Amino acid sequence: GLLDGKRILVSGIITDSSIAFHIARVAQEQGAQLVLTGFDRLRLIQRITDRLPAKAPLLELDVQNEEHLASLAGRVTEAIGAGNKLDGVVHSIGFMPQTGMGINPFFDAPYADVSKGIHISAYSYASMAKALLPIMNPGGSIVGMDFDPSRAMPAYNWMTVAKSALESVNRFVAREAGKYGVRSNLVAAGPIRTLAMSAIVGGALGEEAGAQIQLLEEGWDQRAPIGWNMKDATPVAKTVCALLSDWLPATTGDIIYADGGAHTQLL
Amino acid sequence: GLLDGKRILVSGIITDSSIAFHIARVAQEQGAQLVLTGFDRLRLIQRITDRLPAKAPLLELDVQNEEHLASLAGRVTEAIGAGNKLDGVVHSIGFMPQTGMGINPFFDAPYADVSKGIHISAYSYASMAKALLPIMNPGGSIVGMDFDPSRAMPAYNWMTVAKSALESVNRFVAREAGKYGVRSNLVAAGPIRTLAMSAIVGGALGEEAGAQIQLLEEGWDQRAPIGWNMKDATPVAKTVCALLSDWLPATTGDIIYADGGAHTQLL
Amino acid sequence: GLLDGKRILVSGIITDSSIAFHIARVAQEQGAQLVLTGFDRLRLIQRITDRLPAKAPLLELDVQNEEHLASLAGRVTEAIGAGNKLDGVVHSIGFMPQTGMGINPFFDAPYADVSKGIHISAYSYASMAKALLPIMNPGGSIVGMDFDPSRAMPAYNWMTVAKSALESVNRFVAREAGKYGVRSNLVAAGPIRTLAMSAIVGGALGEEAGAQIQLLEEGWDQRAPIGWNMKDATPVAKTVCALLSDWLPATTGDIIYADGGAHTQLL
Amino acid sequence: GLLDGKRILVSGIITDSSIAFHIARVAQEQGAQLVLTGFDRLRLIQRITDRLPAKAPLLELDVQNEEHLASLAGRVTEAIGAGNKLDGVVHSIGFMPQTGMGINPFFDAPYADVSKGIHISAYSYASMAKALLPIMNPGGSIVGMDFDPSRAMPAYNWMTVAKSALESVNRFVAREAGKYGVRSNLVAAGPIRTLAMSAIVGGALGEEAGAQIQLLEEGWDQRAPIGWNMKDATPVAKTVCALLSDWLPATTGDIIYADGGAHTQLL
Ligand SMILES: NC(=O)c1ccc[n+]([C@@H]2O[C@H](COP(=O)([O-])OP(=O)(O)OC[C@H]3O[C@@H](n4cnc5c(N)ncnc54)[C@H](O)[C@@H]3O)[C@@H](O)[C@H]2O)c1
Ligand SMILES: NC(=O)c1ccc[n+]([C@@H]2O[C@H](COP(=O)([O-])OP(=O)(O)OC[C@H]3O[C@@H](n4cnc5c(N)ncnc54)[C@H](O)[C@@H]3O)[C@@H](O)[C@H]2O)c1
Ligand SMILES: NC(=O)c1ccc[n+]([C@@H]2O[C@H](COP(=O)([O-])OP(=O)(O)OC[C@H]3O[C@@H](n4cnc5c(N)ncnc54)[C@H](O)[C@@H]3O)[C@@H](O)[C@H]2O)c1
Ligand SMILES: NC(=O)c1ccc[n+]([C@@H]2O[C@H](COP(=O)([O-])OP(=O)(O)OC[C@H]3O[C@@H](n4cnc5c(N)ncnc54)[C@H](O)[C@@H]3O)[C@@H](O)[C@H]2O)c1
Ligand SMILES: O=C(O)/C=C/c1cccc(C(F)(F)F)c1
Ligand SMILES: O=C(O)/C=C/c1cccc(C(F)(F)F)c1
Ligand SMILES: O=C(O)/C=C/c1cccc(C(F)(F)F)c1
Ligand SMILES: O=C(O)/C=C/c1cccc(C(F)(F)F)c1
Repeated sequence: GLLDGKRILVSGIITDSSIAFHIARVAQEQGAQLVLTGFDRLRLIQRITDRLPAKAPLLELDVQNEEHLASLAGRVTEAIGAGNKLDGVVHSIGFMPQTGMGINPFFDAPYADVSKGIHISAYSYASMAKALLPIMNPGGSIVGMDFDPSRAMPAYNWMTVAKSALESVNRFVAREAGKYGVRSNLVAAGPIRTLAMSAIVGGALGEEAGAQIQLLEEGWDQRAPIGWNMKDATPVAKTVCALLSDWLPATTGDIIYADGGAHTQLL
Repeated sequence: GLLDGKRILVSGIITDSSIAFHIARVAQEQGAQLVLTGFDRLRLIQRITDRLPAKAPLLELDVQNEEHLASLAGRVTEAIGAGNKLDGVVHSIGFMPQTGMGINPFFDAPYADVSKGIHISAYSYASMAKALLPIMNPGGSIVGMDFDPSRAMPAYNWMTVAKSALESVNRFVAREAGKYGVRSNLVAAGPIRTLAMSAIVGGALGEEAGAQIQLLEEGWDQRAPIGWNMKDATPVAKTVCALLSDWLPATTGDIIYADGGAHTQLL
Repeated sequence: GLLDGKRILVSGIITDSSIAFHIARVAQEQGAQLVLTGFDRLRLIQRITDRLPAKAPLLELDVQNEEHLASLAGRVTEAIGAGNKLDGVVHSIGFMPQTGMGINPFFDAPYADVSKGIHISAYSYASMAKALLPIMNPGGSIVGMDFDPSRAMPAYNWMTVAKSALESVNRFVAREAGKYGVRSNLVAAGPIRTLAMSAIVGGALGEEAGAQIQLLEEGWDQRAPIGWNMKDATPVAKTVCALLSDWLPATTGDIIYADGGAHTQLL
Repeated sequence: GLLDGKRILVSGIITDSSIAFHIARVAQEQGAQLVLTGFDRLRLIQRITDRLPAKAPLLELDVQNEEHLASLAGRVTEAIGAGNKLDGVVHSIGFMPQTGMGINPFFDAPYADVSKGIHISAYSYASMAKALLPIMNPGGSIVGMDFDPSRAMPAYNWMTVAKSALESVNRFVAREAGKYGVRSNLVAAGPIRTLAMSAIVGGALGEEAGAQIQLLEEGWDQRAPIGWNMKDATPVAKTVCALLSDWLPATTGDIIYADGGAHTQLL
């Protein structure tokens, strides 16, 4: 297995369509021993993760809760055993209030809403690294999930801004992680039909935002030289596992694009 | 004059070494009629701006104050006269609490501090555009001040993250401003010895942060094919005036580098 | 005038739809004294440039002719008078054999054809700088024409590769030009309906290449927050004049996008 | 093994310090069956590759020889057996005449020399893809070697321009390769002390070019958050193997940086 013997923490599972669910599945298929973290609905998350190939301890983590973060390392060590450390950390956490996405005009999002989204989607990447680097082995790897924000797009709005901040945060986390012999990188995925994404395309945030997202998705498969299947998160999961392995040992502070090549093509 | 007849709002003057002071001076030398905005110390700012070549009305603007923003357009129209609109807006506003810069470790900045810095340094670019676009003429231009955040650097820390967010915000403001026939762009300046910057180099945020900033400044002049004079903000001011003029009419959502060419060179 | 008193060489006029024709027109409107260079059809070019607002000497320059380049500085000094130097140089030269563009497959262009296109479109930017920098004044400016090659696109094919090379060449020319106090920059224009471009859209290089170019053009105006008029080269000409002026004095080795903002937007 | 059962062609071995030698070693350690290609000194190359963990057929390939390219697919199929196809292709080929590198001024390289370097270092990536894609399996992968050319640097000179062209070529090769279900990507390596590189640092291309290269190398390890060992090509080889594997299945037209993270950091 690509990850045989590695101990890896995976955040961000909420449904069976979560990108993190497929990261966890593939990592377990490749021999990794997982610790999972979940937010708010731990009963639901436990029922979801019961469908993974192997059992994994589930710990509560609200990345806005300073007490959850202060205790996280101790709770992880309790789960994997004293004297054992983590080899991998997966950040698959994102949120932006609906005022900062959708048909609500970009100018109408209040800063309280934007700040909450930047807290959860960008600052928390630094928060998790701060908490977990002291229990990470040399040669370890931290990976977060990104959506290419280098150009503006309709509807994504403030979530795009949060991803631009996350990319900048990743470059500073790499500086800190390097002192531990640990890499830090993001995977910029193409669009994936999660429950939330399908709801938006169905009009949950207004009709025009739904129409814009659908047009965005269609251009992606058209641009990608190898195509793009928004219903299949497995290529994204494999790319995360690649970064968690020892096979990209000189890459850090960086972004790997698991997007079909779409960002390399204009039309 | 390059800006003859144009009515331009300039934020961000606090001392005579403020980049915005030199923007205002050059704009007035080029025939623009200015409205100035200042934060908190309006008595001091008035005394400072008395040294500009021409008198200009000064309005109070704390970009974190929703009431200041809601009234800003009316106060500007009162200053320039009913029936007159703005042709230009200059955002020269930035702040990050010292916990997010300097020798305080990157991981030790609390999110309340980071959020305040992102509010003032990035979100407020959208806030000012929201307030002023309804009183801007077609062909108008909004310009904000940037510091290239595409790579991490020592000490800048969370302020770098805020600039990454600002660049993303600028691309969305351009979408909105375009409906008004208005351009939105940033000027990414090289380092300029403002009062705050000189204090940091003198050790105000710790000795190692001061040493890192000084090394950063020295490499800049070395890399710049035409050199870089951190004691001279006039080239930055002229570049802002270029974007405020009619001579870059097909550039928007973009970044112009007034940095000596340093960002185009590795060594 | 923006360029009053400046002596500026402009290459690349071949028809009245040439981007360089509009650069020359606007520069003369702004008070510049021009020297023109033309390739192969000097009788035709003279008849074309007779329609410019002011007379200008026309010199023959085939950038593949080492003898033309070796004599160019002397012929320019003879035209503007001994003791006078150039303040500006405009490179508006590009060519790629049809085997390297159009419906002919990317893999089918022979290297002899590609090499000729890279010679004319990229290496010659260095060739002209080598020839003219010794007769350029401090504070001078060299500008070349670019088409954003950061992503692949249909039909442009090897010409895209040549533009990627040109952008790299520009960064090295800036290093050399800086020793003379001269800036070097490119303007990346949106698509402009020159005679050659209209012929391609009409099917001169095959129907599918024509269809691809037309779709490329349409997406450009759609993406540009301020729109894009491919029939109007005047915004591109003004941006070149901006770089030729003294109003971007700290920008070199760089690229200014005169494209409506289209490259800052995904959809 | 990461590459068990895969049939992979590796070009570019000339000494035991060649990056391609270490690519081949690691690929064989990971179970790949190799076909090697060599240029000009096949007796020497055979003696060198005798030290690889497994025997591999060696075929002559001068990428400037149209007859070598026209026959290459048939010679590969003869080596791996009829009915078998390649799963991987490694382009590790580069050359620029000394007039285009070193202390010889950038402006003094004749175009004949530059054109030869661009032929070997950039066009040949398309040439090899044209030759080998018809005998490549779906899910296959083409990888070429890159050195980040996004900023100019001393001494690299025209070789930097060639790498900028190669990056553009890679994006078009991905378009073609996608029709075969094949990915195309580059690995941008940090500096590696090959025989040629050590000779340049020793002054083979002039003293100042040697001094500039040494300073470039030292800044690299300083910038890299995980450090950079120019004497160890193994991290670069592993990254190439990662791209040759099935673990980056949604990445194409792209660049993976195996450089210690140095390109993500300013100082
Ligand atoms: N779906 C896409 O198209 C796409 C593309 C690229 C990147 N991404 C990114 O991938 C990440 C995962 O998102 P997803 O698509 O799988 O959707 P998701 O809804 O399945 O996952 C979001 C996760 O964030 C977690 N979360 C929210 N608030 C939290 C908090 N306070 N503390 C801890 N966790 C919290 C959710 O509980 C949930 O598990 C996100 O960063 C997302 O931006 C998604
Ligand atoms: N000095 C440099 O080296 C440099 C380089 C590039 C960009 N910049 C940017 O240029 C901008 C101007 O900074 P400066 O260098 O001239 O320093 P400065 O201190 O002179 O200007 C900062 C300005 O921000 C204003 N400000 C702070 N909080 C505010 C608030 N709540 N509301 C309104 N205004 C507020 C200050 O009052 C002050 O006028 C900043 O965005 C800065 O990041 C500076
Ligand atoms: N038209 C567009 O859409 C567009 C967009 C961006 C950039 N550009 C660039 O702008 C430049 C000008 O092109 P244009 O669009 O105006 O088309 P054009 O055909 O009008 O200009 C091309 C010029 O190149 C010159 N030229 C060709 N071979 C030459 C040689 N051996 N020596 C000297 N000159 C030679 C032609 O004679 C001609 O004057 C080109 O670099 C082009 O790539 C064009
Ligand atoms: N050494 C570094 O620091 C470094 C860094 C990044 C990338 N690279 C790239 O890695 C690649 C491999 O270079 P290297 O460092 O290992 O040096 P090298 O000298 O070992 O390899 C160069 C190879 O190019 C081959 N070659 C030259 N002309 C050829 C031709 N006409 N046909 C076929 N092959 C030809 C040589 O025979 C030789 O095998 C190059 O593309 C190089 O630019 C090197
Ligand atoms: O980060 C996230 O959770 C969302 C990612 C995403 C998914 C589908 C479409 C888009 C769009 F905005 F590009 F349309 C974005
Ligand atoms: O945005 C600001 O106000 C500060 C900009 C700045 C000034 C001098 C040095 C640096 C450094 F961080 F690069 F060193 C940054
Ligand atoms: O450089 C040139 O002369 C051509 C530029 C150009 C003009 C119109 C369309 C396109 C396209 F390839 F994007 F379609 C390119
Ligand atoms: O591509 C190549 O073969 C050379 C790559 C290389 C190796 C060492 C140093 C440098 C420098 F130019 F950055 F110094 C480049």
